[PDB]
Amino acid sequence: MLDAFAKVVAQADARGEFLTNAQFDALSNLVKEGNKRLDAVNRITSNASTIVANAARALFAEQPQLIQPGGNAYTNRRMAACLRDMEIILRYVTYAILAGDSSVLDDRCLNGLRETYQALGTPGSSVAVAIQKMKDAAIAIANDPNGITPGDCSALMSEIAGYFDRAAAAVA
Amino acid sequence: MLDAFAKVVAQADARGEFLTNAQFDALSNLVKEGNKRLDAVNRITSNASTIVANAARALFAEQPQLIQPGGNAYTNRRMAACLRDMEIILRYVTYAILAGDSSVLDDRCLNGLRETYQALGTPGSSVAVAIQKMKDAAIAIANDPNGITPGDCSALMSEIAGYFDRAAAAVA
Amino acid sequence: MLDAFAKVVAQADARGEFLTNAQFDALSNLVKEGNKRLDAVNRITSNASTIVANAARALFAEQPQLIQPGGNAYTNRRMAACLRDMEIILRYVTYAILAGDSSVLDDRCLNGLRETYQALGTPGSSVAVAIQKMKDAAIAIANDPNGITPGDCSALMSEIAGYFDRAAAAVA
Amino acid sequence: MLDAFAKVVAQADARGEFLTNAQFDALSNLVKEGNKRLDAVNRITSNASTIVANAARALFAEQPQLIQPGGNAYTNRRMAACLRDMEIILRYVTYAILAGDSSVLDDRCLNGLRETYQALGTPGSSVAVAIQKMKDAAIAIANDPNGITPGDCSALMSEIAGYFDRAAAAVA
Amino acid sequence: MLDAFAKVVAQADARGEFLTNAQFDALSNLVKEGNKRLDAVNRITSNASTIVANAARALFAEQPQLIQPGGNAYTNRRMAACLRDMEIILRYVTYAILAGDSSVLDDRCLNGLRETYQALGTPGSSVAVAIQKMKDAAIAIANDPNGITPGDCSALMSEIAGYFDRAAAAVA
Amino acid sequence: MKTPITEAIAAADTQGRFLSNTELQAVDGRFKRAVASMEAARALTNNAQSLIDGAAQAVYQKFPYTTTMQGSQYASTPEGKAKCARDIGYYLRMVTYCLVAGGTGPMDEYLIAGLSEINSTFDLSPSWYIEALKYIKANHGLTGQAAVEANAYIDYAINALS
Amino acid sequence: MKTPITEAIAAADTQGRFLSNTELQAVDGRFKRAVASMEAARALTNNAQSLIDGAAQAVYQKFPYTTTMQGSQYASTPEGKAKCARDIGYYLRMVTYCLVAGGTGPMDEYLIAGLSEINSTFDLSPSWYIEALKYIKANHGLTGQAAVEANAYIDYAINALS
Amino acid sequence: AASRLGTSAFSDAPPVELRANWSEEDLETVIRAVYRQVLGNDYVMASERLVSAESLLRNGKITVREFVRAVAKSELYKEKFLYGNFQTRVIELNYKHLLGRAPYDESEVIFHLDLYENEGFDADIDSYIDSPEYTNSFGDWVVPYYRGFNTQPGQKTVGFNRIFRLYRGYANSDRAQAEGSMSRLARDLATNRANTVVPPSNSDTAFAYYTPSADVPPRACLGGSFGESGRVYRIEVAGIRQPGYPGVRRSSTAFLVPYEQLSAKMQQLQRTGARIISVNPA
Ligand SMILES: CCC1=C(C)/C(=C/C2=NC(=C\c3[nH]c(/C=C4\NC(=O)[C@H](C)[C@H]4CC)c(C)c3CCC(=O)O)/C(CCC(=O)O)=C2C)NC1=O
Ligand SMILES: CCC1=C(C)/C(=C/C2=NC(=C\c3[nH]c(/C=C4\NC(=O)[C@H](C)[C@H]4CC)c(C)c3CCC(=O)O)/C(CCC(=O)O)=C2C)NC1=O
Ligand SMILES: CCC1=C(C)/C(=C/C2=NC(=C\c3[nH]c(/C=C4\NC(=O)[C@H](C)[C@H]4CC)c(C)c3CCC(=O)O)/C(CCC(=O)O)=C2C)NC1=O
Ligand SMILES: CCC1=C(C)/C(=C/C2=NC(=C\c3[nH]c(/C=C4\NC(=O)[C@H](C)[C@H]4CC)c(C)c3CCC(=O)O)/C(CCC(=O)O)=C2C)NC1=O
Ligand SMILES: CCC1=C(C)/C(=C/C2=NC(=C\c3[nH]c(/C=C4\NC(=O)[C@H](C)[C@H]4CC)c(C)c3CCC(=O)O)/C(CCC(=O)O)=C2C)NC1=O
Ligand SMILES: CCC1=C(C)/C(=C/C2=NC(=C\c3[nH]c(/C=C4\NC(=O)[C@H](C)[C@H]4CC)c(C)c3CCC(=O)O)/C(CCC(=O)O)=C2C)NC1=O
Ligand SMILES: CCC1=C(C)/C(=C/C2=NC(=C\c3[nH]c(/C=C4\NC(=O)[C@H](C)[C@H]4CC)c(C)c3CCC(=O)O)/C(CCC(=O)O)=C2C)NC1=O
Ligand SMILES: CCC1=C(C)/C(=C/C2=NC(=C\c3[nH]c(/C=C4\NC(=O)[C@H](C)[C@H]4CC)c(C)c3CCC(=O)O)/C(CCC(=O)O)=C2C)NC1=O
Ligand SMILES: CCC1=C(C)/C(=C/C2=NC(=C\c3[nH]c(/C=C4\NC(=O)[C@H](C)[C@H]4CC)c(C)c3CCC(=O)O)/C(CCC(=O)O)=C2C)NC1=O
Ligand SMILES: CCC1=C(C)/C(=C/C2=NC(=C\c3[nH]c(/C=C4\NC(=O)[C@H](C)[C@H]4CC)c(C)c3CCC(=O)O)/C(CCC(=O)O)=C2C)NC1=O
Ligand SMILES: CCC1=C(C)/C(=C/C2=NC(=C\c3[nH]c(/C=C4\NC(=O)[C@H](C)[C@H]4CC)c(C)c3CCC(=O)O)/C(CCC(=O)O)=C2C)NC1=O
Ligand SMILES: CCC1=C(C)/C(=C/C2=NC(=C\c3[nH]c(/C=C4\NC(=O)[C@H](C)[C@H]4CC)c(C)c3CCC(=O)O)/C(CCC(=O)O)=C2C)NC1=O
Repeated sequence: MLDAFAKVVAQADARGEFLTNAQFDALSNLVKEGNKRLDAVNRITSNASTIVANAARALFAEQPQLIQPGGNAYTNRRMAACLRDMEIILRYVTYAILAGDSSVLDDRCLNGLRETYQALGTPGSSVAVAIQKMKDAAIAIANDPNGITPGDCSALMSEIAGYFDRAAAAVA
Repeated sequence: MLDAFAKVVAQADARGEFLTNAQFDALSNLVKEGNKRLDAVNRITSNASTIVANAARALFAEQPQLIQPGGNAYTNRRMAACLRDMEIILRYVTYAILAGDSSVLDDRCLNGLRETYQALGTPGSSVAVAIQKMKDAAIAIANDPNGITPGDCSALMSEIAGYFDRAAAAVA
Repeated sequence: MLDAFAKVVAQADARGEFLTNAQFDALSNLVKEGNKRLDAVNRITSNASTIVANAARALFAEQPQLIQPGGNAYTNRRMAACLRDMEIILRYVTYAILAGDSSVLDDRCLNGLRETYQALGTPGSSVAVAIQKMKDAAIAIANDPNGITPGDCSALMSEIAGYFDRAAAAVA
Repeated sequence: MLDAFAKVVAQADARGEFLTNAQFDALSNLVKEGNKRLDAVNRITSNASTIVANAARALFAEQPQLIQPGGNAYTNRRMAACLRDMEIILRYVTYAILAGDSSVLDDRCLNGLRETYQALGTPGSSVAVAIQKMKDAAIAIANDPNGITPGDCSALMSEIAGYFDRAAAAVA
Repeated sequence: MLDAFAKVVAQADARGEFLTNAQFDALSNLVKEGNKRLDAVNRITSNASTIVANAARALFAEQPQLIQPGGNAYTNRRMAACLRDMEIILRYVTYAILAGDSSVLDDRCLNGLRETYQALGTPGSSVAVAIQKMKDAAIAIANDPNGITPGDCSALMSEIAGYFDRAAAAVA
Repeated sequence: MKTPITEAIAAADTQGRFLSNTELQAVDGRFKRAVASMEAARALTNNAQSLIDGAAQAVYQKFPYTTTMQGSQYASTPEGKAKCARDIGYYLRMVTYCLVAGGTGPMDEYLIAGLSEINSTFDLSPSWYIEALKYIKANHGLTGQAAVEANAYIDYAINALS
Repeated sequence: MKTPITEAIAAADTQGRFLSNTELQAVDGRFKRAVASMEAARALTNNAQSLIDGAAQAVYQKFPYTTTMQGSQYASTPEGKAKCARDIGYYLRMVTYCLVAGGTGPMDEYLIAGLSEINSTFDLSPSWYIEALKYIKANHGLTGQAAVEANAYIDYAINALS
Repeated sequence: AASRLGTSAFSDAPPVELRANWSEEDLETVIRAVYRQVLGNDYVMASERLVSAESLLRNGKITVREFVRAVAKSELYKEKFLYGNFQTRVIELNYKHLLGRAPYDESEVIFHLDLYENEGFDADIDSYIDSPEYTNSFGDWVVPYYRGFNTQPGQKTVGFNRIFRLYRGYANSDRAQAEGSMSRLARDLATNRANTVVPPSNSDTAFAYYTPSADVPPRACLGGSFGESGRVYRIEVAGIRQPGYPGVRRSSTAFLVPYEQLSAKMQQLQRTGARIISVNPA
């Protein structure tokens, strides 16, 4: 498990040299915009249930073959599994947002996902559509300018979008 | 595992249509001859020990390499193991006969059995020959026309032979 | 590839004893009904194309999910493959009928077909249903009581049905 | 294929450095006893056919079940193959003797032989017995004190035994 | 795993003949040379710590890249593991020396080791060099004539070198 | 094997075509002649022991040196006489197998293949077996088309030894 | 050509072995059937003129448009109907050839192999040659085994055209 | 790394083209090498050799390409492989014997199988023989050799893996192999699944590791596994025999083990006697 700070330390340890002034400056920038990071994590986790539920309804409205008999999200057991996996991806993305890097996301929920879904028969393209639906919803709720102090958050928004996209690209 | 009833129900659920009249008639035919299935399983299971013993003596007489020193069925420990596995195959086949479907046989006994023997170094061809010896012995004992109410049980006997053949082809 | 006569000879060679009178009588019985076997294969081969075509249209009428988009027998290339794999089975079953032994059918067609199909993901149960459709078609065509000297051929018809059933059970 | 000189060179190449005085002395010992090596290989090659033939007669006298009907040295085709394999083992051992290293013996001949015999069903232990018969015959032929300038040769004879032993143990 | 006596017994049991007089005299030679074997193993085990420590110092002096930052012995955890593995090799080799056979050395050591270092990333070639350093140390400590009843021990020393070499080459 | 039925099946299989009328006609001929073929096989096996013993004596008379000259290939020892009887028995058993199979398949699979190799290594001159097969051909006492089929297979073996 | 005799010869040639009893049995069967086949062929060729003309009229009646539609492929002009008759005659000549050859060889070499391509390029609708061959199948005038074997060849041609 | 992998020495190419195309001795060598490669190192008896082809071969009327085709279509080849195996397995064997490689993707089976289904087997062999690959790597005067080991031509990486499934040793013949009589590279070919390299036996214990993914852990860990520091190493084993309670079950199998426990697990596995096939990070 490597967060941003751990990543910098690990690279510096590979070289065997003390952190350069540039690396120090980068991590100082990270901490000076830390409140934004934790605020985004808080907003995503506060609406997690609604995010996953709305995105699921949208996915099954866009691709009815999934919920038709025979489709891979049918018989109510596989439906539960599908909702579970959507929320699992959301949970690991939230971890990644707090950490600041995608290491956790790529290690613990993206590493073998493609092969497992391929073997299961789960359509990976559909899963990518679902995670992009979640991406838009979470981005909007975190970026809502009403309800909190104004400021700039665009870099963090781009980062969260990047992590959702990483998941979508790996599963499909 | 799926027995015959469960298999038809599972296929109907996968397609998503109430069981049709044709399927109902098929299942009624199966239950109409159910007593025959039960009698066959009873007759084979009560002679299990003799079936395996006679087949084993025949196998070692026809392929002496197994009981020669340095062969696979030697040292009296591997002989015990060989008899144990022959009766294991017989047991899972009897389960299959009672069920009416090969799902149990294909999920526990012959499931990944080829790999097992290939790694152990046993000749799989010889295992198939042993299963065939058991097939003829068991089908003779089960189809014995003396001792019970007369009738034509040939269809069920062919099904029993089919199970034995499936195992023999999956091990070699 | 061994026919019935060759099968008996090979088994006798394994024992190493001249063919006994009983074995001679058995082979003579096989030759005595050989004309019937020849007529059966002739009739089935003459209608092979119609047999597979009618059985295919029936299969896709009873299981529409195959030809619905996203199913296994869709895109017109896989449809061609499906027809090809039905006619292949019919051809090797005809070979088995002429031989009088199922060795060819079990060695060059049924030996590993199940594994290939499940790796492909194509439903093996549906393949078995198709085999049964071809079974009824061919058994009706061959036993048609018109055009040739009448007789009792029920035994040969049962044997033909046995070959078809063996294929259907081995694939699913 | 590595010979003795090549073996020393390859180890020295793995470690870099430069050929040590000890290694030089070892190779000098090899060359000062080279005439012995060449004489031994010449004697074994000159009597190859009779060595194989005599050992074969002994093997089939000691283990008659091999040539009895249904055994693996039956039917005159497998007998030809068995004679071939005995001669091939002798040939690659002769190669090894001339080389001075057993790399050739394990790189081509023994490379895969074990699984080949395991799949064929041929009893490996019996093959080992046959190799040992050849071992005694060939070592006696080479160690015959009459016919050549006398001198110490026991080390080379033990080396020949070592090669035969390696083959016999790897087959069994 | 086996020992020397057990190895001879097992091979002769596989072939199915009472132990021959040749085998008897070989084993008697082994036991007449037994006290030497026990002395050697006692001396190597008593100096195990010094052997591994000196060999480690030499290895890191000859291959400085190992202990430099970013190398496979760096970080003080991998260094501990490396010393542990060198001692492990020594331990299994001492087992082998007492046994008189390399059966234990191949059954509970070296089997999988080769691939273990390739997976971890640890260079296996360096491991081989380290095993050779340990070989020199242990051979010298065992062959020291001072402090023990004088006699011939060259054969035993060559056997110990053979074990060490087997491990060092097959791990790389 | 190279059995008429099997050969027809293989001919159709290599071309991936359903069994054509030509092959069916061939197999029909096989069935029509099978009655005589099986009669001949029965006749040979009913007199098998007498044939084997007679052939053994025949080769002993044609090649007297084989009963006197010392060597493993010769039958001077009683063990060698047993071996000679066993091998002539092999040949007769194979001829009966070929008679019932209606083709040369059994002969080629359990004999002929590598016959030269074995006869060279163990120093077993083919002439011995050739004379024995001649005796079998003359004493089997068959008549008609059964006789012609049996003689054909025996001569196949004779020419293969040569 | 794919004569049974020739096919057996080729099968033995590819293996390089002398003709065994299997091939001899096959050719004997062909000789035994040849009597009926040759009588049928003689009958069909002695009565050829009637059949060819009748088939021409049959297709002119079943497809009237073909003798009243302008185009080179059509027989409205006298030259066109002459060519139609000539082609029907070719089919009848081929059926006699395949009757005497004891197989479908002649038909496959001088027809069948190529009929699809030519029927597409020269606008020769297969239906024409289906109906004509059916007329020949009905008016052949044979009886017994001759009738069945000749009709077998004619239906081979029908099933190849379509 | 040569001996363990099995490629003892496959390090040259035997042509026959010469002014002395017979070369009085070299032609004997070329004929032997063709028999070894085309018939899969089968022990051909002297009587059943294809004498007719060799006649034209020395005469110069036929080239090495024609000789290879003659053997490939002769019934000598058909009895060993073509008639007796699943058709897809036959396609694999053709690729091994004629083009010296293994199927790189499923499309290969599609094409060759369709040829067999319509045109016949003779046409299938024809396609292998005159494919651009055979025309280039070999040259109508060069005996086919296993070029799959070398990567120069341009091929999917999986090819290397797959060829080691077909070649199970210098001694081995495809008529006689551990997994013979059934498809060796069929289930994998449809899924484009890689295969762990099974080294052929060499003067040590052998345990052919079948790898049906029907019941094995996935190649990746697909989770955090135990969660201990470090990634998850997948350890395979084949010969588990000592602890047979119902009979051990699934004697050949793999276990995904977290890094810290590897050592312990290793010794356990060694105790049963199975020789670890591979230890791959997941
Ligand atoms: C319970 C744990 C905990 C939380 C949640 C927390 C929040 C927190 N966020 C802050 C700042 C802030 N939060 C934002 C956030 C945003 N700007 C935007 O444009 C977006 C719409 C949004 C991203 C979601 C900004 C710009 C600041 C001020 C600058 C900064 O310190 O990062 C501040 C300092 C100024 C203030 O009082 O607002 C606090 C205390 N502190 C805590 O100890
Ligand atoms: C504990 C569970 C249970 C068993 C075992 C059982 C046996 C049982 N089998 C029966 C019939 C029968 N048993 C057979 C059996 C055979 N016919 C043959 O030719 C074969 C040799 C053989 C089958 C392989 C037949 C044909 C009938 C009559 C029809 C039927 O009920 O299936 C009957 C009814 C007639 C009678 O015997 O009174 C009973 C009660 N009933 C049970 O409740
Ligand atoms: C080239 C291969 C070949 C063919 C085509 C052939 C035809 C053929 N079919 C025959 C009869 C027959 N066909 C049958 C067959 C049947 N009985 C039934 O109830 C069913 C409806 C049907 C099963 C298909 C029977 C029983 C005979 C008469 C007895 C016999 O010869 O088998 C006969 C003998 C009597 C006769 O001349 O009519 C011949 C020659 N013979 C051949 O050698
Ligand atoms: C074609 C290439 C070639 C070969 C093969 C060759 C062999 C060769 N080895 C020799 C030596 C030898 N030959 C032996 C032979 C033996 N003494 C014994 O007591 C044993 C029974 C036996 C071991 C098999 C020994 C010990 C030597 C070494 C002494 C010397 O070099 O003269 C000699 C000289 C004396 C002799 O003939 O023995 C020759 C010519 N020289 C060559 O140029
Ligand atoms: C009883 C038989 C047995 C052996 C042989 C064995 C070896 C072994 N050594 C290991 C680790 C290791 N082994 C080394 C060894 C070395 N580093 C170097 O620089 C040198 C070149 C080399 C020593 C000569 C290192 C550095 C690790 C740690 C690797 C890591 O944590 O990533 C591991 C990985 C799991 C672990 O940390 O234990 C194994 C399995 N384990 C066993 O159970
Ligand atoms: C409790 C277990 C146990 C041990 C350890 C033991 C040692 C032991 N070592 C002995 C001899 C010996 N020890 C050595 C040892 C060596 N010679 C060398 O040149 C080398 C440097 C070194 C071996 C590598 C030799 C050569 C002998 C005499 C010959 C022999 O052992 O057979 C002897 C016989 C004479 C004597 O007392 O020295 C004993 C009893 N006895 C025991 O009961
Ligand atoms: C079923 C096919 C088959 C055949 C044909 C066959 C032949 C065969 N005959 C053999 C030997 C033999 N064959 C003979 C035969 C004869 N000795 C004489 O004096 C006579 C002139 C002659 C009778 C014609 C003898 C004596 C042996 C023993 C070889 C020996 O002791 O060296 C051997 C050598 C190994 C052995 O003893 O089995 C073979 C392989 N093996 C087979 O599996
Ligand atoms: C021996 C095998 C064989 C066949 C089958 C064959 C077919 C054949 N038919 C042709 C033409 C023709 N075929 C017809 C036939 C017909 N007109 C009609 O109205 C009918 C419906 C129909 C007869 C059923 C006509 C009119 C032509 C001439 C078309 C042209 O010259 O363009 C031609 C072009 C050369 C020509 O003008 O004759 C060929 C090659 N040739 C052969 O050598
Ligand atoms: C279509 C079947 C076929 C034929 C006919 C054929 C002929 C043929 N015979 C040859 C050799 C030969 N043929 C003979 C034949 C004879 N020597 C004499 O003294 C006699 C007068 C005569 C026999 C009656 C000789 C001596 C050679 C060897 C030429 C040589 O290598 O120097 C060669 C040379 C290459 C080789 O031996 O493979 C060919 C091509 N090859 C074939 O595949
Ligand atoms: C022993 C001779 C032999 C057999 C039997 C065989 C089976 C076989 N069938 C295939 C395809 C196929 N087979 C089917 C079969 C069916 N789909 C359905 O919906 C039905 C239930 C069923 C027919 C009734 C389908 C759909 C495919 C295409 C699969 C795909 O492209 O993904 C493939 C895939 C490769 C290709 O399409 O070329 C193989 C290997 N291969 C062989 O060499
Ligand atoms: C150059 C290195 C090399 C070796 C060693 C090798 C072995 C080898 N031996 C074989 C056969 C065989 N090996 C034997 C061996 C024996 N049977 C017995 O009873 C004896 C105990 C034993 C002889 C001592 C037999 C009988 C066969 C033939 C099996 C068959 O083809 O059916 C086969 C395959 C089947 C065939 O012959 O086509 C191979 C590949 N291949 C090689 O490339
Ligand atoms: C419930 C399903 C199930 C099956 C199928 C099964 C098979 C199975 N049989 C085994 C052993 C064995 N199985 C055999 C079987 C044979 N030996 C021969 O000589 C013959 C050729 C053949 C019987 C005809 C032998 C010899 C062993 C012992 C192998 C050894 O110790 O090396 C083993 C090895 C571990 C052990 O002995 O426990 C397994 C896993 N185990 C199972 O739990």
